Amino acid sequence: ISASRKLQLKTLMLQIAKQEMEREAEERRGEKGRVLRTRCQPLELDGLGFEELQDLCRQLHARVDKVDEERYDVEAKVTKNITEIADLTQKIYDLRGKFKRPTLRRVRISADAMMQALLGTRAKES
Amino acid sequence: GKRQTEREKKKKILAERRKVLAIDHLNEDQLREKAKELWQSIYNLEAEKFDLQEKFKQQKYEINVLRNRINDNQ
Amino acid sequence: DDIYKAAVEQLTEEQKNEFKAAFDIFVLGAEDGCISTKELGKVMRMLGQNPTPEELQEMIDEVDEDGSGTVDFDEFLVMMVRCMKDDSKGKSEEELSDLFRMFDKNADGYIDLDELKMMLQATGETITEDDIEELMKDGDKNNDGRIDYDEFLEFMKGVE
Amino acid sequence: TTALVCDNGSGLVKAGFAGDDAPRAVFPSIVGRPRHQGVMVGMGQKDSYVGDEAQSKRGILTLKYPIEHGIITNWDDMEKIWHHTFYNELRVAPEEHPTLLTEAPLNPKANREKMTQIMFETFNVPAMYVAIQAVLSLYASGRTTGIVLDSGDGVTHNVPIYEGYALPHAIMRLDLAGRDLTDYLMKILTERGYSFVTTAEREIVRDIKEKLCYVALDFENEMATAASSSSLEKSYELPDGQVITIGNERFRCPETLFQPSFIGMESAGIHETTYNSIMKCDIDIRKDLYANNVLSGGTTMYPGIADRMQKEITALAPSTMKIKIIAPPERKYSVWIGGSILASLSTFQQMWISKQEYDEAGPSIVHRKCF
Amino acid sequence: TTALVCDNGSGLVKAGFAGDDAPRAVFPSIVGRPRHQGVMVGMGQKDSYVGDEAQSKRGILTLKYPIEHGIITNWDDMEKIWHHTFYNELRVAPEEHPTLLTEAPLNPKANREKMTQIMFETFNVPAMYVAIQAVLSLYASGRTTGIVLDSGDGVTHNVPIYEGYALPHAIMRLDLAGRDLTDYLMKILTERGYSFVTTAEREIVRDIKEKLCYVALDFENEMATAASSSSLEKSYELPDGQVITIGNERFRCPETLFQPSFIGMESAGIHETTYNSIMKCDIDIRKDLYANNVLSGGTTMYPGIADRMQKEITALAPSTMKIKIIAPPERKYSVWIGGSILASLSTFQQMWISKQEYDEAGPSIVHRKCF
Ligand SMILES: Nc1ncnc2c1ncn2[C@@H]1O[C@H](COP(=O)(O)OP(=O)(O)O)[C@@H](O)[C@H]1O
Ligand SMILES: Nc1ncnc2c1ncn2[C@@H]1O[C@H](COP(=O)(O)OP(=O)(O)O)[C@@H](O)[C@H]1O
Ligand SMILES: [Ca+2]
Ligand SMILES: [Ca+2]
Ligand SMILES: [Ca+2]
Ligand SMILES: [Mg+2]
Ligand SMILES: [Mg+2]
Repeated sequence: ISASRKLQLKTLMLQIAKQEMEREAEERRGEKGRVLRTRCQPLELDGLGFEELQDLCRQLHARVDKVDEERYDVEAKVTKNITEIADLTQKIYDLRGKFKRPTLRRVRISADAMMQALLGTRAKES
Repeated sequence: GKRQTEREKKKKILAERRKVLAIDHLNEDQLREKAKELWQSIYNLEAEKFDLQEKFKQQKYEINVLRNRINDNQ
Repeated sequence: DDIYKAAVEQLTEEQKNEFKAAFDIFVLGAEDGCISTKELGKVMRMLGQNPTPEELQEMIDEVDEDGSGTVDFDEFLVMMVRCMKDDSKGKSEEELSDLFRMFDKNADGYIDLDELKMMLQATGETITEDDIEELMKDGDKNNDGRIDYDEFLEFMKGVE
Repeated sequence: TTALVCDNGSGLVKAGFAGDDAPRAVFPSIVGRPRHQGVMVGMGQKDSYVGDEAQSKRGILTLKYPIEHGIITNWDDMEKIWHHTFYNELRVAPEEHPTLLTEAPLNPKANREKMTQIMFETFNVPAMYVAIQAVLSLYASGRTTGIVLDSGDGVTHNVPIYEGYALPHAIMRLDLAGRDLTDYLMKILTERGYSFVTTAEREIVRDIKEKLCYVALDFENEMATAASSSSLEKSYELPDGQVITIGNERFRCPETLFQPSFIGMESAGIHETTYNSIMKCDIDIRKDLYANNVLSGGTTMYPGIADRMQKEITALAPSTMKIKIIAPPERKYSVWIGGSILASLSTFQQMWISKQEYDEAGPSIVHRKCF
Repeated sequence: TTALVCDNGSGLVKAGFAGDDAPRAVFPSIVGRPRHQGVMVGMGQKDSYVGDEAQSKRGILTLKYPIEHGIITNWDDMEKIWHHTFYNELRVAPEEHPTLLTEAPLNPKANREKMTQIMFETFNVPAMYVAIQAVLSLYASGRTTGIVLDSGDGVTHNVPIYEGYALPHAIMRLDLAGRDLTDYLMKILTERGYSFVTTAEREIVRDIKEKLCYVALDFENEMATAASSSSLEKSYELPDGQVITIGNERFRCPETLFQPSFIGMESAGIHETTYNSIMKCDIDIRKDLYANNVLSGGTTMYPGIADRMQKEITALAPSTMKIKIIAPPERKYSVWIGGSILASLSTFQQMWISKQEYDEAGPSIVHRKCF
């Protein structure tokens, strides 16, 4: 039939996909929160001797330095991936630039104003 | 000095993400507070690493998509 | 225009007679109920305007499914409401790309007919396989069984 | 909001909102004060009719164009033209719309700086950008290479571009254009008895040129044919009767483009300045420029020019290269269509000269990075 | 896993996986930044086109080779070339593949150490090994003795080998190669009127040299013949038309190899440095080296060189010895084929410079036992 019902079907698909993306993102956020809570070792900061407290804090600082190094490495890797995918997008545009520029739609002059002027209030859609 | 820049940046991060720490002149409460600072910093680093993992997954997927599109374009 | 067309579409067929009467009020002398380039030019000149007949025939061909260059009654309504343009920017490119990227469950960089079937089943709206076939035809330009990202944009072109 | 794509030009001001197909309002750029005395009282007689209003009362006015050759010679009149364009032909206050003017290549700096100063102080636009009239005409063709010959009404310029990299050392700007052809036609019409002198009758001669003149494929054969038969003599009715018959003045007026020695100019025709502009380019992009020669501007609308120019260049160029001349039917508004496309781009949205930037560096900002 | 047999070369980078017959991707090693301004917005213009992409946009670039004479003079550009080679021409991440670079004899140490440091730090390969470019060309011929003359595009070197024992005191490295022949051809073409100056037109002169030039069997007779008849004048069509006719420039360009006095170099030709390299060897292996003279490298592809060189050496050598010149049809890729064979050997599998070894001794590990 016409594209009105087909357009309705397409918009329904778009809404369903958006709902699924939002749901998946929320699930990812919850899973990430739980996983992060799992990763970091809980604190045990009671009843510890003063020197024992200092030694434990030093151990925590050493582990913090280790995690800093690891996460800096991961950050550098992700930065390299970002740069490489930016280059890939550049190549994508190179293979898809040229004549593939969408154009605006302004060829139609104002028509509602003329209809109202020449017919009074008989044009109510716009 | 690009590789030297990366090495020095990393070494600074060692002395930057971890400043000069002296746990000897601090009372028990201060030691507990600093230890929790370290703990929460590590937790934040874990969060950032997880974000990086997600971003890397997206980057891989989009890179594959771009490869497919490039192959199609020819 | 198109939004107003869909909104008024929930009324009875007498509104078509009302619009025919309005067009008669404009350019009385109509006899066929279809807007050709002659009548459109005449009514716009009476208004004080002049749209190109190339635009009119392009609008005729865009909705032309049987290739007749003419309009059925509801097709006449569609052509009549095509005289104005409101669908600007076609929703949002980035969100559409995100949705298309989430569509690829197998992450093969394409959307095959099976993924389309699964998504339609997830939608749940009253559909027929004919609608699915039409969607696949409008989406898969090269008929390779998959949807290209450029082909996905073309299929989602002018879509809010 | 939407951007205003104005295009001053010289002879026709073309304007309209960005994102459409054709300019909204196209009207001659002439400002004519009345010259007689005026005896009716209370008739509501204004002191200056601008735009298309002065093409209807031209019988008692002294029309004078405010733009001579690309450059602007009378700033008050140009300001009046801009004010009319904004307020009466588009009816949009400039306080809420970016503007995209156009300027010929190799023009004086002071002209461009004064243009931006006016747009920022008098009309008080949010942001304006000035673009070279040939790059837009290349946008409209949907290409990215090619050498574009934009023969307007003021000045004819020939900008070669490859892969988006303009070649600034190969721009050949020539000051022969439609206005000189109008004057030469008005000068050769006197050989039959018709004398047009008044600045109002220049418009009539322009109409004759537009409706009758055409470019001959071969000049000598046409001169010989028109001197023996009478199959060329086309008649035309003046605004008062007394039809006139144009003989071999038909193809002699636009022939001046290919032989500027007719009006005493030394330089070579538009058929040879294009070849010279190509030969200044590098040796490896000459094939692409040969294959993508683009025509634009109003004066390139003569019937039969896209064949004469191709024949001439094929005569000049090496025999192996293919010579192709792109002549879209929408030639006249090609620059403005390209301007609309450029203003509608997302990547271009941060190149505008924002007002705070002008406040910090003065009008000389236009020559800076924001070109 | 499989090994990556890269071969930097100077003029053409040849790479491919170990165990095949021909390199997978062969492309010029040039990195050219754009030099003009660029007016089209959003065209997606990059800042440096490397490899074979810059041989198609060379009309608006300034190509510059990152390797002058074997040695590497611009490390950033060389890193860019390697990155392109790994990621776009082979599409294999280097984290999972050993690499086998090649290096000319008698090159500066710092070049080799920097090469290994880059390969281990930036690309982070598992293990890399550097091999002399002549031993590989001897591998590809399936011999185990012989004196190989590897006249590349950067540098011509002549390594004699007997029974697998290289003779380090008899390597004669000469810096005349294909690039100097291109420059000399570009310099003698000016004697007819054709002037090539731009760094892009050097590529056109290189194409002329490849397609037309040949080595004369006897120089004086050819000079006399080309000066009387006209049977030698071969024409060639430039990238834009205007065919050119090369006369006795055909065999005068590659004659520079046998008379380096043409370009002002003092040393003796490639016909006499081979004989000198042989005479430095011991008295008992000279017959075998005479009988197994091997040619390799790109520049030894001139039509008629395997006869001129044999005639010259037979003139120099004692009359009893047999002079034989091995000129396989796959001369250009001989070094890379040999590299593939060497990387495919089981006995060689423990000679790689493993990463832990580099971590313990620094980049100076390459001069050590792992050569
Ligand atoms: N159909 C036509 N045939 C011949 N000449 C024309 C035609 N239309 C316009 N011209 C000439 O071109 C001029 C208009 O050129 P135009 O492109 O408007 O200049 P600008 O670049 O200043 O806008 C007029 O002065 C007229 O002489
Ligand atoms: N068919 C040919 N005829 C003559 N000269 C050639 C031919 N092919 C290549 N050359 C010359 O050899 C050079 C390529 O040499 P090559 O062996 O690739 O050097 P490298 O040792 O750096 O790889 C080119 O610059 C060219 O001048
Ligand atoms: Ca129909
Ligand atoms: Ca899929
Ligand atoms: Ca498809
Ligand atoms: Mg113009
Ligand atoms: Mg080599």
